[PDB]
Amino acid sequence: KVHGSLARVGKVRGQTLKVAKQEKKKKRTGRAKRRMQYNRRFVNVVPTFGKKKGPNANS
Amino acid sequence: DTVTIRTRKFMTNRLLQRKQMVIDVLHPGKATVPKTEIQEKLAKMYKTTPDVIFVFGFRTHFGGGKTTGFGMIYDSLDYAKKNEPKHRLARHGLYEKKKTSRKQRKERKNRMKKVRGTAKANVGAG
Amino acid sequence: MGKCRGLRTARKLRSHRRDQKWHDKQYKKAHLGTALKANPFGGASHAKGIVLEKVGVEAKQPNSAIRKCVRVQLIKNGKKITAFVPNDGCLNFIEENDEVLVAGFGRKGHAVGDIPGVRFKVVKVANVSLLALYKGKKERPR
Amino acid sequence: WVCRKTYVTPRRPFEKSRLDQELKLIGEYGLRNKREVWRVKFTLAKIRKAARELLTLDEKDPRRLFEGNALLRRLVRIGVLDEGKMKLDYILGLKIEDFLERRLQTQVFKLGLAKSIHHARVLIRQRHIRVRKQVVNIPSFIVRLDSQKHIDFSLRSPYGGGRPGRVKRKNAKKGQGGAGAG
RNA sequence: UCAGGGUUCGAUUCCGGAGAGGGAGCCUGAGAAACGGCUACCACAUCCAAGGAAGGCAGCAGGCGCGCAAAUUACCCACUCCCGACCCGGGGAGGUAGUGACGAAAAAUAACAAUACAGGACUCUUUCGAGGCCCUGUAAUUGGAAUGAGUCCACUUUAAAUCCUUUAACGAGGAUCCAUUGGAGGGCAAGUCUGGUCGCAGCAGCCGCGGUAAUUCCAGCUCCAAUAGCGUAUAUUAAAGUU
Repeated sequence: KVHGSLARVGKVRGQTLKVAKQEKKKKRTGRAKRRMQYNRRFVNVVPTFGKKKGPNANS
Repeated sequence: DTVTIRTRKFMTNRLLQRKQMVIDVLHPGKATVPKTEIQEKLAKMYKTTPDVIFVFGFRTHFGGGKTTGFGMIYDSLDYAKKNEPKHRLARHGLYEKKKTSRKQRKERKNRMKKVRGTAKANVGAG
Repeated sequence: MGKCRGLRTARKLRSHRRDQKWHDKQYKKAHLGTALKANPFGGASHAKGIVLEKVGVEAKQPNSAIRKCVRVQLIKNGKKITAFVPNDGCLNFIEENDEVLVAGFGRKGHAVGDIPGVRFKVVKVANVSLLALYKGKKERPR
Repeated sequence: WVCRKTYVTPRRPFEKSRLDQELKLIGEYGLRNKREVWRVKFTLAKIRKAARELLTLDEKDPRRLFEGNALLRRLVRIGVLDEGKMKLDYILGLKIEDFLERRLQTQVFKLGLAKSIHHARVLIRQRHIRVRKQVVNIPSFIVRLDSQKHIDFSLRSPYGGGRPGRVKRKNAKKGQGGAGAG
């Protein structure tokens, strides 16, 4: 149902849970962020048979 | 330290009665020493004694190792004392300034403007 | 093709082009200035006004929603503009009979999305952004 | 007073093909951003434009001679071009990577004392090298051909003669106030 | 901005012109129809013992107002030049500092070994397996090494000072000496992951997402782009052989 009118704003954001798991780990900047990006993609060297994988996959 | 004073493009500037060169200085593990110390060594390289020597400039390059300035050497005192911009004479004292700050001049001037005949009150008196 | 290619026909070219340029839509708005006179803006990127009162604005089909706009009168013209309010719960951070700062959508004359009759949106309530009100890194100054 | 830009942005915002080339090029030489890449490619494409004029000018025009002669000298003086070539056609055979070989950080690594290229950039900035007599802090020196036989470490550093750092002399004072009096 | 041909802008540091609240008249001088000169009218505004008198910041600062929209009632004639009867005097011209993410250039935010797993050329072995090399991240702690960011005596800078460069003494173990701004359905580089909502709330330049199994909403985690910058609105050029 919807009870207490559907014109009401703040609805979806005021009934959602608020949680976090904020970092303790410090991320890199500038030079080293590119260094890891280079090595992790190309100089590993893992790749195998034709696949769709992407650099993300939480599936 | 042990430091080197080294010439560069001398001129015998007869019209102003002085000798102007560049003060090219090398310093090994240090750089940027007092200007007073520099003119001592130049005193005992042309035997003109250090009260008619005047130097200024002296910007020091990165990492030290060199500094370069500009120096005059007058033949006599009175040729310096006459020619010389005032602040360079007062740089190692023999002259001052006063005068006195700025402003107290202009506000007095406009008050002097609005009297005639007698302005001796405003010159002393406000 | 199908047109003069003389050697002394500079006049017949440069007078023809100066006429047939006015049939273009864009050119005809820029140079008559009827744009300026008709708009509630002076050509300024933003503008400032004072709230008149909240409204609810229905959506165009297929979509059905209520979009919670405002209606505002301006400082320097006194004419009225109907302006959208962004993200959820930001309506509450706008209070009636205060000043606001408006801005166009990003289509430069035309009504955007499924909402009709709205051509403007709202960015700052009172020297404070809708972002910092929404996110919670600032608070109402009153 | 007078200011101008030294780089340009790509016309396309994204393109899988382009991004990989710019990434892998930055990986080799230890560059910080693409702004350090596009800078090089602006200068190169500028030189490629000037050359593209003179080839279309009449052979033995005085403008064509004096420009080309003094131009190619400069390309040889930095060492991106040989004098066994010495004509304008080889300007168009020049490309991006040859420049980057003459970068300071590249020459430290290639012909001197370093670990990986990522190390060598840090040595340049922390004032442990010189070029003939002169300290530098700029890894984008681009290095003239004559000055490659004068790349040396610095004469005041813990690397070679000169005073130690504050990690060593700290630990030396741990022998006197950390375990000698504390 | 741009292949060629063009298009758009030019209040604004150089040169020329016009004007000092709006109009008109005029004195002086070689030069002015001058406004840091004058007279009158008109519009304003100030003082007054009400008899009278005095004024023009589109000069530098500063205030009110107007708006989306813009700095110190600072220091100084040393430089650069100008003015005078003058080598000496004066100059808010001009120089110096303050405010300053308009904009431009430079380039830090951790580099190197130990152990630990991990990959493949290489070697031995029928293979299994083992050795070993080149490197990779990644865990675990660390270890050695380095430096300015800051703090800061001295010198230097200059009219006097600041800044910069130069140099004492302090100054890095990652928990802090903390990089953010946007995005992840397609256009367009990156999630048919988990929780909540259920055509409601919202997102969406465009095409479209939400009606209880949401790859697009609200959050978490992860990933992508650019990076000391990034987003948004508006004018305008290229894209447009859609002038």
